Amino acid sequence: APKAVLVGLPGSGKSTIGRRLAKALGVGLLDTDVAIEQRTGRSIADIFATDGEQEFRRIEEDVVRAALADHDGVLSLGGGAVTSPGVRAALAGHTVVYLEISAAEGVRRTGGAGPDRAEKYRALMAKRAPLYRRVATMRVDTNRRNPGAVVRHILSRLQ
Repeated sequence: APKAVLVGLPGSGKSTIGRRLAKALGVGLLDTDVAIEQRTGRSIADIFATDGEQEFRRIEEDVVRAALADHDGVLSLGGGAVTSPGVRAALAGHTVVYLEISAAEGVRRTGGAGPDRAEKYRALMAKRAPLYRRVATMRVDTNRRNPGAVVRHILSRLQ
């Protein structure tokens, strides 16, 4: 079981925090999006473009479940993993850290008719945030905090 399973959208600092948190615990960091390519030997764009989203999600759920069982460090979940009922079920009982950020603050930490970039990012956060809240055992705000301060915060909550 991972020491901590990290969830959050782009702009939340998941990557740095994940790296620093793992180092802080003297454990390893496993990112499922990366693990999906090691597994399949095919990029995410290729698994999607070739096999479709439903196949991609099947592969992702399988990679997550295996990670939840074989990885004992820090596990960083791909943003859409929680949209899978089976992934949400697999996370039951685990330590899940939601690196929470506001839609506006995420926009700021990203970037450079129909909807514009920010409107699209906003709509996605609205659909995902409720789900991150549902599986989280710990919600850590990263709207102002620096990576290092968020890590010290997580550590103070770890078993």
